[PDB]
Amino acid sequence: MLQPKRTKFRKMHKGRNRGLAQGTDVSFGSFGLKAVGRGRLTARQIEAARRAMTRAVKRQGKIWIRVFPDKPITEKPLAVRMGKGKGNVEYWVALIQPGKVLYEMDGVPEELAREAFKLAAAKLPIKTTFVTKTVM
Amino acid sequence: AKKVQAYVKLQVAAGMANPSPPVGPALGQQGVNIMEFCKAFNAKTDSIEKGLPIPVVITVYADRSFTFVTKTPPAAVLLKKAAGIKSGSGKPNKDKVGKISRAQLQEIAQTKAADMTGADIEAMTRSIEGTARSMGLVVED
Amino acid sequence: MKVRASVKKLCRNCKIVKRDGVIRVICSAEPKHKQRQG
Amino acid sequence: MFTINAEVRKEQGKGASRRLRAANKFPAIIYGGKEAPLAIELDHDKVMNMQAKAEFYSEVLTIVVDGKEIKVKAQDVQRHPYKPKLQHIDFVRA
RNA sequence: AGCCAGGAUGUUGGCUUAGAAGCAGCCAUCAUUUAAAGAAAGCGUAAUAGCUCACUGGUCGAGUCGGCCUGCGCGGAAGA
Ligand SMILES: [Mg+2]
Ligand SMILES: [Mg+2]
Ligand SMILES: [Mg+2]
Ligand SMILES: [Mg+2]
Ligand SMILES: [Zn+2]
Repeated sequence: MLQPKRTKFRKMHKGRNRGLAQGTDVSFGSFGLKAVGRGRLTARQIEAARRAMTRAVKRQGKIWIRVFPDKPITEKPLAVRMGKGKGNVEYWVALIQPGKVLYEMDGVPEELAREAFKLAAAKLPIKTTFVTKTVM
Repeated sequence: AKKVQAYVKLQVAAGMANPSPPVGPALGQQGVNIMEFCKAFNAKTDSIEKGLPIPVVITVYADRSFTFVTKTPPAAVLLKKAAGIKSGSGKPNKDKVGKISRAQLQEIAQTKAADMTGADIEAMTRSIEGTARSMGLVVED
Repeated sequence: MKVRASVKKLCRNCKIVKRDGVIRVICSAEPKHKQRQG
Repeated sequence: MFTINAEVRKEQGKGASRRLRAANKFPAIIYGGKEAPLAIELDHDKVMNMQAKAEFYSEVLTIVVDGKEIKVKAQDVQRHPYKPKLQHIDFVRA
């Protein structure tokens, strides 16, 4: 699973996920899986999908992962009042705006890259679409 | 040459007629005999050799036994003694295993006056060239 | 028959049909393929 | 050989360009040379399919604004964030 | 689209094969008769297989196929 190896601070303000996505072009492979919606991907999420696609293609071609967690999420357990301090980090997410390319890949037939991305997509909380490399 | 009316093929080698170990019970059942599998067997087996496998017709109508004129020994049979290994596969493609040559198996399958495809006889040359490449040997053509 | 949100062709003998307001899968080859409620 | 038709833009800025795209035309621009740049407006579908052919980005295309013919090369696109469509184009008058 | 034909030859394919003859096996995926036909599509036998398919002739006689941008709908939908 992904997460910072280390960070300047344990916890972050909740923040908001407004805006459109930077990193919108298949810029490392031939095909990409792009975010069409807004939301959070969790490490397990990213990984569940990563597996899905990696196995679809077998030990073939290459893969990149453009998004990376770095956003720590805390929770309060049950039977606890409000307050008395910010909760305990339990996992990491990456904030996803629409447009984000999520995973790229090459070294495989388009059709396969599609199948593979279709599969990983099913593991994802947000809508996605198949994209392709472009001149310019 | 009309339709479906008796014919099979489950043997081992012409140098042991009728075998019970490999084919056994299933060589005489439908107007076909496990005993008579030798009379028309050696109607010209030994007349040539007992060191080559050959399957054959059956042809039946309800008659006592069965009439089945024969033809060729395959071309995979003539790669054990006359063109390399006796196993065959080896490690079919991890390494080239064994090797052959264009001259080897030319005449061995050009003799085929009872089987083959290619009015051009150079054609059914390469139309036997593969029953050696089925084990992925090596091209010394 | 199998009933559920996503219903799909499974064989080449599968067919999709709508009867009343209801998506159904109909397979001429395999009863296990018969679906409803798509 | 690639031929793109284009009106010039009777107005500019965000409101107008949005209104353009809402209407299935998108805005673009031409510059380079000693002439002033030209606020252009292209029809979406037509320019789209054109740019699908790679030749579009390498070849010298010819834009056509009221009768006159401008010789250009595609310089930059701004594509939609996730849809098969163009939001803007830079053309280099060359 | 439909209906008539064919779907062959190295080759029953050599094959860590007890038996496989396409078939979980085994690796390759080459080769000839052709209009075309896969060491491979199939329910699948003790192994044959019997029987439809990917493919290509005939028939028929004008449209047909499915991705893109989009409007409105449909299923997904169980409570006192
Ligand atoms: Mg009813
Ligand atoms: Mg405004
Ligand atoms: Mg037709
Ligand atoms: Mg609905
Ligand atoms: Zn079915």
